[PDB]
Amino acid sequence: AQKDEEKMEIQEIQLKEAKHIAEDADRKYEEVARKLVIIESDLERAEERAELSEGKCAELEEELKTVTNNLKSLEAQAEKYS
Amino acid sequence: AQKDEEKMEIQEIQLKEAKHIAEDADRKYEEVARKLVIIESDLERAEERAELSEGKCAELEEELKTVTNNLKSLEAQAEKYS
Amino acid sequence: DDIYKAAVEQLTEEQKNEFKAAFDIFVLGAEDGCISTKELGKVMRMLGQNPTPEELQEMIDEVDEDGSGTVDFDEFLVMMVRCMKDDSKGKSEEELSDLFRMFDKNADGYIDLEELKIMLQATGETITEDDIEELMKDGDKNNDGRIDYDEFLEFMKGVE
Amino acid sequence: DDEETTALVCDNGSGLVKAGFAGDDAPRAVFPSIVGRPRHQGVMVGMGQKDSYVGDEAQSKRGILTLKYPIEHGIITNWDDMEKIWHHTFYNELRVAPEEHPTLLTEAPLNPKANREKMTQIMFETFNVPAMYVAIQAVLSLYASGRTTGIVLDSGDGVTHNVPIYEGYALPHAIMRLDLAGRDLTDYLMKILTERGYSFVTTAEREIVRDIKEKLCYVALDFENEMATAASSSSLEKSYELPDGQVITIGNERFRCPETLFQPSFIGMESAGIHETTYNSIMKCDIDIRKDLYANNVLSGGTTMYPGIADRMQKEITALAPSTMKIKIIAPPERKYSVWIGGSILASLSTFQQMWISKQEYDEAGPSIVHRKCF
Amino acid sequence: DDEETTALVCDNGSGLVKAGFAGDDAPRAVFPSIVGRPRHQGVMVGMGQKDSYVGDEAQSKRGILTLKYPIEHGIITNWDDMEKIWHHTFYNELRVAPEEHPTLLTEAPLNPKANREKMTQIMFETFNVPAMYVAIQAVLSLYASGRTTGIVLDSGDGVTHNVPIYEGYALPHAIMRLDLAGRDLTDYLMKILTERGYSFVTTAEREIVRDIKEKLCYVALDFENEMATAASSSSLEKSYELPDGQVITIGNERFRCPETLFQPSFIGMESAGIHETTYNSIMKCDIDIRKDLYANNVLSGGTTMYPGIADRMQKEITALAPSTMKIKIIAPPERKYSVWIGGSILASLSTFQQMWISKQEYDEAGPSIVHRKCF
Amino acid sequence: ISASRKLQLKTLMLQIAKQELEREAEERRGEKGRALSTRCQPLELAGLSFAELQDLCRQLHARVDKVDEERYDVEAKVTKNITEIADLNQKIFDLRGKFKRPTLRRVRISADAMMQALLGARAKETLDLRAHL
Amino acid sequence: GKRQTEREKKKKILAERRKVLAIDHLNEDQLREKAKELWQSIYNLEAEKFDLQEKFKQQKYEINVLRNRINDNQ
Ligand SMILES: Nc1ncnc2c1ncn2[C@@H]1O[C@H](COP(=O)(O)OP(=O)(O)O)[C@@H](O)[C@H]1O
Ligand SMILES: Nc1ncnc2c1ncn2[C@@H]1O[C@H](COP(=O)(O)OP(=O)(O)O)[C@@H](O)[C@H]1O
Ligand SMILES: [Mg+2]
Ligand SMILES: [Mg+2]
Repeated sequence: AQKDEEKMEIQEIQLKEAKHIAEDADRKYEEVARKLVIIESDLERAEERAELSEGKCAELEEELKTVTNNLKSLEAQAEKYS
Repeated sequence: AQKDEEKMEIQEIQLKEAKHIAEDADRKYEEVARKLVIIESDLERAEERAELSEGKCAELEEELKTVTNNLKSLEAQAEKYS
Repeated sequence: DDIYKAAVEQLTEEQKNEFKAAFDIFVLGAEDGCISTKELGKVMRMLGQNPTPEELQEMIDEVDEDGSGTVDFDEFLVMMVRCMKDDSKGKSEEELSDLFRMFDKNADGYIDLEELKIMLQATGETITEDDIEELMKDGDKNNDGRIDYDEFLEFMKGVE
Repeated sequence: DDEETTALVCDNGSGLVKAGFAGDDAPRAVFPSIVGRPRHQGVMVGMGQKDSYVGDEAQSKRGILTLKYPIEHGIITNWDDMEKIWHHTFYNELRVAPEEHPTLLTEAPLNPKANREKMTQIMFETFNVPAMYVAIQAVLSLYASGRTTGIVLDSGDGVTHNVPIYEGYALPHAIMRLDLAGRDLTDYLMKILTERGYSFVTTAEREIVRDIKEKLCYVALDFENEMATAASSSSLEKSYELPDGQVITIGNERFRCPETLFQPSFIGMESAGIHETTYNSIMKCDIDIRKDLYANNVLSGGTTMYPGIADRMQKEITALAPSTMKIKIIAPPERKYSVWIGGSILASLSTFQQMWISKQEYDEAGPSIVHRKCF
Repeated sequence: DDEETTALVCDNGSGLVKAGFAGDDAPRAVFPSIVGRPRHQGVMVGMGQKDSYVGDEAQSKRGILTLKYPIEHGIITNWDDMEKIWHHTFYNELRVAPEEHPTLLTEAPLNPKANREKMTQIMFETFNVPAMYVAIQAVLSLYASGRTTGIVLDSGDGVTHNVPIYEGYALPHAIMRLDLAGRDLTDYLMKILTERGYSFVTTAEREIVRDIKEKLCYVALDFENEMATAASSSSLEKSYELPDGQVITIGNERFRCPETLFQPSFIGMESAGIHETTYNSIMKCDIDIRKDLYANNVLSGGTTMYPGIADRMQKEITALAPSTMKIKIIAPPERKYSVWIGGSILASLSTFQQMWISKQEYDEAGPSIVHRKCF
Repeated sequence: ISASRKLQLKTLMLQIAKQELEREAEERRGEKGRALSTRCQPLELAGLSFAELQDLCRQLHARVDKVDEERYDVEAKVTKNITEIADLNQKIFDLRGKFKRPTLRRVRISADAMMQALLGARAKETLDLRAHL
Repeated sequence: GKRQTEREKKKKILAERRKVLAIDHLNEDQLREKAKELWQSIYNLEAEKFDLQEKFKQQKYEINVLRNRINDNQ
């Protein structure tokens, strides 16, 4: 019975240490979750703004093409009327 | 002595649960570490490429302005020709 | 501001019990006499409940601006306020709406950079590297030179 | 709390009953849904032996019981046992009489009508609730993610169903319900463990095989490479201690059990995996909302908790989908209770407060009221 | 601005509603005129789902709506929807109450009387404007060109009409109104796309086909040579990315869709193309103003924006017309908004300020006032 | 880049903005007092019979009724503005703010703080059942 | 919208506040007191209406910023 009491108290201090380790892990978990949420939100915004920029670039490119071609044709016609 | 032994068994199961907590915490934490790093790298790249597109779009704006002016000139020439 | 109101509201049934328990548990003395002026960190370690890190950082920094290194009973109440979630919780959104209206008293449809410039001129705060940098980051959130309402709306959100 | 009246958000499920009051973060009581009569004779007198242990009590005395689930595939096959489970849930795990609380059950899509009608008849006659409402298990999981669009794959333990939703308008013609789920994976794992010598037969040992599946199995990113690696090295063999000793070593059974999800030909099912029924469910939708569904694919349910599934599924869909669309798979850490969290949110809404099936309405139209406007 | 009172130059059109205050260069708000009720059931509660999305809002939620234009061919077939469109235009796109602003609607030539009378009755009773005036859509397009003579071909999206005008005196016996327009070209393009495998059926996918038509189609200078070239080489095949991927390649469908304008036999219409109804409209005029009409042919309306139409039409008319006359086709770059620019100019005139139909006049003679002196 | 300086500048800007808002509120109170002062009618009560008193009362009541009518019209206009603002707010909510429900709830009450009590009670029940024999 | 019902409601509310007095239901001093009471009520109403006008100005601010944001969406 004496030996068993010894083992009981040893396991008792071990259990307290275990609980503390558990709480520390819990706090770390909450922290990392917060960080991940923030960074993912930033990812959303970054992707969306990239898309906006790409679309606008496309539209401006097309308009440039059209107007340039019209100008070239009218230049040819100016020479013709000369 | 029997009561003490029962106490010991209880402590044993609790220690088991604590180690279980430790392992699951570590696993989830490593997972979130992986996700964090991947998200961060991709966010960096996306911001870079979006800014690149923005610069190209501004250049396109200037090009379009040049073309518009030249078309105005050619149109005036053609109408006077008429 | 809300800090004084929080210090006054420290006197309650729950936080008083927390303060009494902390005093009875890990405020006794009988140390080696090192003069542990940094016992606020010891209280944080013995708390068992870690609050938002902003509260702890502000408690460490903003108090004893004179460097006294000594804490009064009123400072005990302030620390216990920092323990629980006694924050104003980002003030009132009505305050943010009224601030945005006062900024748009000229009816510009958004907070122009002139508004922040004149407010900074009135307050006289030293123009550091973060000065103007923050204004350009928030106003040009789209990085296109246009300042939208949501930019400073969310910028002023989440703080008191 | 105090005055006022809170709603009971029960969620029958199939394998774990999750319940709790509306407005919280997690279910109050989660316990397996098994009812096991004793099977041996019993010689001690006055031991106080009951005739049926339900819930979590029968997971501790399972050595001398014959556990039998009352819900096979979403549908309920044994109404007396289900009534017993509900009675236990209300009175012993929550300790709130149902006479003073609205209830919000959940039901899989495309289930038989008679099941739903019997459920409402029981809730109104036996337990005598004030008002109950039945909701589809996928809309709640979409609530919990805080979205309003997206196609949700809710791979529970009974049945896997895939409900696409856009802007709050569900698409009833694009629901693809498949009956492969966690239970079939447990049976297949129990069947392939026999290739090493371990034989589990008793209905009690199915629980041990379920624990093995939960703790060890994972979904391989690429199946053939893993099959080749596990056949040469020995870096995968993880051991596990049975409830009595005699540790066992699981080799390439680790990623072969959950691979059945993506190749249902393993258990003889004809249909395509969960990686291709999602793409088919998307392609049945209109041509203009496919980008949003591609970008907001949501995972839920217990069985989607395998380590490494959110990458395998994304790789598969990216292989199937057009190269331009962005494929994103939302896998919140609170996957298991996603349906119940969504149920709590829905029950806590003010706009929803007039959709309950009030008892006087049931008295006027009978149990067939559930199919009517109050859905 | 300030005191004083500005006029609202609305322009109903058929396909795009263009509006804005009088005296500017471009319409303030341009948005499609479609009203689409949702068609699916809707399961999310409290999402704030409206019963009808109008204007540009229904071009973003078109995946779950059934868009339906309220104006078929110039005439208005669904008065409630048109009233809804007007209410949206006044209150949300311009944010000016109609109680303090005159309005200047536009109407195609040769339209039913009841349409015009109902339009004025609505504007005076529901919106309660101070004074409204209805003008023919071609005279405005002639205003915008700064001319005072010329024959204007206003090929809108609903109806193509060809009003000749000389020295400010319109010739009512020479108006040739033809009902082929942009909508029929969209339907014909949607019908010939099926020859490659692409099937668009839903009323939402008509918008996608319209976008294809706008961005890719062009009018061929010579039809047979283009048909021969597209059948040998592959220099014409331009690709286009659908709203979900799966790029498509348009071959000789590019110049076959807008060719219907010059050969209305493609869609089964009997009449002659827009190249020959202009010549017929000229030949009905007197013998002494034909040279001026030949020299001042004006193009307007959206559908005349196809790349290469101002040359095909000139070639065709030069083929038809006598060899001595000079054929000139005025095609301003601001073709689409030409009618609205002309409307702004007309509303900004001082001489026109006493032609409005004042409300007291309507109260004395009823809605039939519009056919009277105040035209 | 300087987090400490960023926080200091944000706090000083918030405080000075609050002071300016309070100054604006005081200005508004002064303007309201001026409006109340200038809205009074200069009236005389010397050498007027009770018939004139009743006539003045009826005239003042008519003016009060006109002011009330104008106030009700402005209240209706502001109510319409409030309705359209709420419409825009729900538009923003469905565009972006759909995540309000997983924010409006109660968490960390007993499940996150009282969890070992179940195991303790189970062990105590097992011990009591053992001691029953 | 539906100005007839709005007009009817406004007229009904005004008729509710039709504080018409009789001949021998008050005194001359009482009549002056009633006039001053109406004056004070009108002044409180004017303060409330000025606050309402400021709130409507802020509503206009919100309207323009919200329409700007919605246009910025596209
Ligand atoms: N951590 C886990 N890893 C792998 N599988 C799991 C895990 N947790 C639960 N499961 C599987 O999911 C099932 C529980 O699913 P659940 O979502 O409770 O079903 P229901 O929809 O009926 O509630 C269990 O039978 C188990 O097989
Ligand atoms: N850039 C373009 N190229 C070809 N077709 C166009 C273009 N823009 C518009 N259209 C066609 O013209 C129609 C719009 O015509 P519009 O002038 O707005 O009609 P309305 O007279 O009713 O205003 C659209 O339906 C489209 O089919
Ligand atoms: Mg489930
Ligand atoms: Mg037109």
